[PDB]
Amino acid sequence: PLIVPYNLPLPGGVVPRMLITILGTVKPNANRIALDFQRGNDVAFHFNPRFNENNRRVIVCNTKLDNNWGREERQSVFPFESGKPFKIQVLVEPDHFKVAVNDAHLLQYNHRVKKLNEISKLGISGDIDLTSASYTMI
Ligand SMILES: O=S(=O)(c1ccccc1)c1cn([C@H]2[C@@H](O)[C@@H](CO)O[C@@H](S[C@@H]3O[C@H](CO)[C@@H](O)[C@H](O)[C@H]3O)[C@@H]2O)nn1
Ligand SMILES: [Mg+2]
Repeated sequence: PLIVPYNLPLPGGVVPRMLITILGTVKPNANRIALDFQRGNDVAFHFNPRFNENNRRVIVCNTKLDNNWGREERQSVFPFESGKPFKIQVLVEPDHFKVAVNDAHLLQYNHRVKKLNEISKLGISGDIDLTSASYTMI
């Protein structure tokens, strides 16, 4: 078990066919989780499950450039549950990130930040017990 917030180095950034796996358990009374694929201070891909935005559960995705959030993309399919173990897999493809949770496709996020080999850190934060974070080439 790792302490959050956690930084996973991504030296050489990301590349198509790279699969990033995040394993953890949602805390009781969770409010939010965040994955931040970073290029320096910019956030190429922010993946933000919100457990209680107006008594609604929603996943918010966005990009932060020069400290300004862009236009959100939202997903109401919500596979995470307080108290339960999860696996997030982020598959890098040429035109988008493809996200699966617990082996089920969840969403895609088109690349806004185009320099993938400079997205050199993944930050993992929020209301989880983080077991592990790693990647491979499939
Ligand atoms: O790491 S965190 O989870 C996090 C860290 C510490 C405590 C809690 C969470 C975390 C989330 N955030 C951001 C990020 O999620 C961003 C994505 O678009 O959304 C904004 S809220 C956004 O505000 C708009 C007005 O400007 C409003 O128009 C819009 O409707 C509404 O969605 C978030 O504040 N930064 N850090
Ligand atoms: Mg497409």
